[PDB]
Amino acid sequence: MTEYKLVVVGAGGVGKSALTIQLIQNHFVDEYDRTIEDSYRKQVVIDGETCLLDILDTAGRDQYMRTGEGFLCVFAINNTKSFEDIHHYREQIKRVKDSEDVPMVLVGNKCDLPSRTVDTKQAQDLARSYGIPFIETSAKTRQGVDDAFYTLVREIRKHKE
Ligand SMILES: Nc1nc2c(ncn2[C@@H]2O[C@H](COP(=O)(O)OP(=O)(O)NP(=O)(O)O)[C@@H](O)[C@H]2O)c(=O)[nH]1
Ligand SMILES: [Mg+2]
Repeated sequence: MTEYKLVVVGAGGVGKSALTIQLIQNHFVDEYDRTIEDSYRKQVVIDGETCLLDILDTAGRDQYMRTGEGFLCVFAINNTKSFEDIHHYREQIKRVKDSEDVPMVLVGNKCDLPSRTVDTKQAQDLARSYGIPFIETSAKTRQGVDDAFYTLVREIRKHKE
């Protein structure tokens, strides 16, 4: 069996824990519990490949940062600053990995909310510059939660080629 080490990064409160908890335990946590360094493991079938997902839910670990094979760079569509911080998280990932091509996926969370300040056009333009997919998600309605994590694994498969 193949293991995939995934790291979820992003500014505080964008929904990193809610996205991971939806993927692992299939429910939406409505309360805001401040995360330190939560880890998770889960057996799933992705495109027919049985694989283990080792997921670190970082706070807004250098071990997971060095061992991480793919990175979910998450922002909230109602949080302009979190979208701006994406550049800083990507630079740190490229720094600790010393690679200009690191498997990443850009996630715009909280797309169920009507208080948007980051347009879909902005995020797709940013993702186009990075050469990474962009997924709109809602941990509340579970929209795009599977697609976000599964697309990251496909990006890892493409990188391992
Ligand atoms: N409406 C809505 N609320 C969401 C969504 N995702 C998370 N939230 C809410 O936003 C708050 C923060 O979510 P959380 O998962 O804790 O964010 P975080 O990125 O893990 N925070 P931290 O970096 O401090 O650990 C919670 O109240 C949660 O219910 C979403 O898709 N839609
Ligand atoms: Mg958290």
